[PDB]
Amino acid sequence: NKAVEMTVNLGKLARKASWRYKAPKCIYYLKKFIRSQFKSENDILIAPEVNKYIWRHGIKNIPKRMRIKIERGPSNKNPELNVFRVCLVNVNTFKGLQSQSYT
Amino acid sequence: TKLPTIRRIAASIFKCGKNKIWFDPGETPRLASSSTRMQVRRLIKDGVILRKPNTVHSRWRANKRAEARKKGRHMGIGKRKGTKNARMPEKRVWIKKIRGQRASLKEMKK
Amino acid sequence: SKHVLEDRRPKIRSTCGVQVGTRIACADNTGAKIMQIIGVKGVRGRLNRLPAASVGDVVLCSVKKGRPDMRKKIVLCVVIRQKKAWRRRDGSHICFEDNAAVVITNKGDPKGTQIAGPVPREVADIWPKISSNAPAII
Amino acid sequence: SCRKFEAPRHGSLAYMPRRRARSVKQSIRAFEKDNPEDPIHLTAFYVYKAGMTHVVRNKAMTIKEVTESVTILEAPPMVVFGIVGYVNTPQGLKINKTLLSSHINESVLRRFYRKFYLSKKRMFSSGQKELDADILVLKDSDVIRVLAHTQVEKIKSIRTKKAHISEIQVNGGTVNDKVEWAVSMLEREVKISDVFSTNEFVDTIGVTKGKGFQGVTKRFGTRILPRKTNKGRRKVACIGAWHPANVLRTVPRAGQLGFHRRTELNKLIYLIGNGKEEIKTDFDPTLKSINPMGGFPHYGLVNNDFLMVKGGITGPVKRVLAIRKNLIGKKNNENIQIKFIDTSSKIGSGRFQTSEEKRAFFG
Amino acid sequence: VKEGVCVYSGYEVPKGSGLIRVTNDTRSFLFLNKKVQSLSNRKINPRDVAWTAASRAFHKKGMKKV
RNA sequence: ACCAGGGCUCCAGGGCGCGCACCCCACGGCCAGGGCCCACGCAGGUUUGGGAAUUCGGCAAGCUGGAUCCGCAACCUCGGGA
RNA sequence: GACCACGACGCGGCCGGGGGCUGGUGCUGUGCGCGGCGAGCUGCGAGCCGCUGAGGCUUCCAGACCCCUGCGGGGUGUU
Ligand SMILES: [Mg+2]
Ligand SMILES: [Mg+2]
Ligand SMILES: [Mg+2]
Ligand SMILES: [Mg+2]
Ligand SMILES: [Mg+2]
Ligand SMILES: [Mg+2]
Ligand SMILES: [Mg+2]
Ligand SMILES: [Mg+2]
Ligand SMILES: [Mg+2]
Ligand SMILES: [Mg+2]
Repeated sequence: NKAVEMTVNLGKLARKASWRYKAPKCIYYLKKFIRSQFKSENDILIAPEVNKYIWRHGIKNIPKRMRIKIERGPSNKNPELNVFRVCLVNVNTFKGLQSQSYT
Repeated sequence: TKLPTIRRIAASIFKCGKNKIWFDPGETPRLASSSTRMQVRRLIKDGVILRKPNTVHSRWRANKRAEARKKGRHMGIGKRKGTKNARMPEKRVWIKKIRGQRASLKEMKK
Repeated sequence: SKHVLEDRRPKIRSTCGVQVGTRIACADNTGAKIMQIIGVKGVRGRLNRLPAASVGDVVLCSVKKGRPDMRKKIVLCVVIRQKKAWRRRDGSHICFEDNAAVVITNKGDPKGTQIAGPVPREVADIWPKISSNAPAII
Repeated sequence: SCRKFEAPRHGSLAYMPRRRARSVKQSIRAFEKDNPEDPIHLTAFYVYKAGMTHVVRNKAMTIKEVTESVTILEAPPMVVFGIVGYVNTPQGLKINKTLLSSHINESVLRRFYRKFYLSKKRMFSSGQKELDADILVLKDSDVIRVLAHTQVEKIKSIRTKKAHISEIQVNGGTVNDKVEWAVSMLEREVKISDVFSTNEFVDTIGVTKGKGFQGVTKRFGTRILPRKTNKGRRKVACIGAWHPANVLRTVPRAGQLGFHRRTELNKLIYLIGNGKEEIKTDFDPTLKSINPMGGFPHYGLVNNDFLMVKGGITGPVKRVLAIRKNLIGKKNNENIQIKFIDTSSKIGSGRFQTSEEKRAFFG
Repeated sequence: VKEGVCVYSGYEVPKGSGLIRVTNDTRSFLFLNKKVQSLSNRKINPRDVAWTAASRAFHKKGMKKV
């Protein structure tokens, strides 16, 4: 049960999104990115602070980078099944930040 | 079924719009049990139901533009879209002129 | 056929900037000021394609304004300048400020005795008699 | 009745039906005419498209400086690992004998598998007592071709270890000496400089850039209908007469454009060099790689032997490309003297030739 | 082998790039690209455009000497 | 028909501006699949050079555009034209 | 992804990949912030200057750096 803290480029994840709907498709491409990164089919719980960060400048002007933190854990609904919780990491700059993992 | 009923009850109590009403998200089973205005007033008193403030429409930029216009800042040729008579009525100028001259002429006569 | 060019010259392939219908300046002192292109000498013709010319190409023109003995007359001229930038043979690109042509005779000699404005090396290579009447060759 | 104004046909019927190519690697459909008084030499090679630049060369006629687009085909040496012999049959050519080497490596047997990672690699488990019997029947052949594969891992920008196998005709004299050369060259690399040389014309065989399903205006260059046109302007309007009561195959219809096999003739080799060594010309005294600043766009850097070919080459970069000698005997009378090679950045429009030239500009 | 120096930016123009605009005064000006040409058509002084060599010479941030 | 239609009357706060025009905000009220975007569309931008050669025809598109100051012809029913 | 409407096609599936980050290469044109000029006005002040060819961006290229990371199902041949 690690906790991966990493920078995602929401520009690069949503290049194939429409400019008109960059924000909701960014949620789609992020959850598709988490599943390909950790090869799993557990649900991704996007924290509302993450979703508020993406829609910060409306639907077209998504921020380029975004530091997140992924917590594998059991589901509060059903503890039989694990789940991903993407939580937002507030950072002042992205220059030089390395992706890390810890428990 | 139940919580939009409370929202218009709390709106008629507050005399505001239903969209200006915030329910406590932790307190929905107490909200779903209450059904009378006496109970919804108790939820307002307990703070479960709040009236949100109105959305900010500040007049800072309008007042900053107004006092700048009083100095004459945005009064140039390129900032006029109505005619001279539309922007300042030629009749209103004459009436202000001739009534001032008529008043002081009488005040000389007295 | 009414306006023959008795000795036809080589053409230099470049981006054709003028066409039939292009109003061009007249650079020499023949008394013509603005001419409109009637046809281009040598053009085989394709379906729906307007015949287009580049610098050094022989062009038929009706003098749209100028001296009264010169106006409303079909004339032979050679395109000497072009607003469209064209790639030279060395691969650089050169653009002139206007579209200009110079009235020539049927033997290929210029009618005017001087040319206002410059000509490029393309007009100098094909028409040494034309570029002699110009001030500078660029 | 007759059409009012005549015009040429839109697009060649020589390339219709415009279908997709069956493969990405194209086999040589025709090698040059084998001359027995010629020395023994290979006739084709398989290269990979890296990118384009332009060179500057002196075009003697007085000397006039001209610049010309070239393209750079990275050519790691090809390993000859088999021989194929042919006989002239009244039905055509027939496989006389196929002789493989005892060694077939992981690159070239990646080609024989669809999913290699899940494979057990048991192809070509394969005796050397039958070599002399297989060489002897191979000496009875009429046409000798070697089986050569490319070394795709040497490029490393193309994420492909799976090799491209092809037959290359051994042209020279006395079929005895053809296979004696060919058994000498088994499991040996053949350089691009051994096959071709500079200022000689070659034919390039490749597959074009795929464009997908395209309409008739891109596929054939038919005229866009006027602005008033209901039901669409990028069409052919009349697709046929009443009689014959079918549509002819000569009518431009919408379909697949690109990813077609193309053979382009008389592509002149300007330079044969290596991607590691730095080129210097007589007129430009700077040692620089053939790789431009920032690498070749969508390719990378050339680290193997490269082929500089005048003009454009069929297909996108990183695609395999067959190159053969021309089937007619066409030599270049001109001698190409390359004055300058533009190694400026093709990302954007770079103005520096080297990164040292950029670092000197900014301090 | 370069084309020359740009008349506006002062940059070195590679061979094959640039445009030689001739202005009917028998004067030829070599411009580097279309960005430079658009500034020159708008009659913008190259000292106003901060990245050109004319402005860095004007602001004296261009260099240090030997 | 939970139909982009039609159907009498009343009530619009702030900014811009001549304007209860447009546009933005407030009040009040709202938000009804997924993925990928080939061709051809429908709707909308931009197209070097040429500039009506297109076409039955400048259709469509484009140019002009508010205001201030200046200047304003033939003609005319003397008012206009403007 | 070099192919592609969908199929198909091309590469690869831990000797692997993806993403970060750094460098390269470009584009834009000198960021926010702090501190000197600034027409004048009785401290305000558009703009300018310096730090700052800065900052933003880079979908292309490189990496010897950081992090993550699975191995399920279907079918058919041979003996
Ligand atoms: Mg009045
Ligand atoms: Mg026609
Ligand atoms: Mg119609
Ligand atoms: Mg490029
Ligand atoms: Mg209002
Ligand atoms: Mg145009
Ligand atoms: Mg017309
Ligand atoms: Mg017509
Ligand atoms: Mg007409
Ligand atoms: Mg109209």
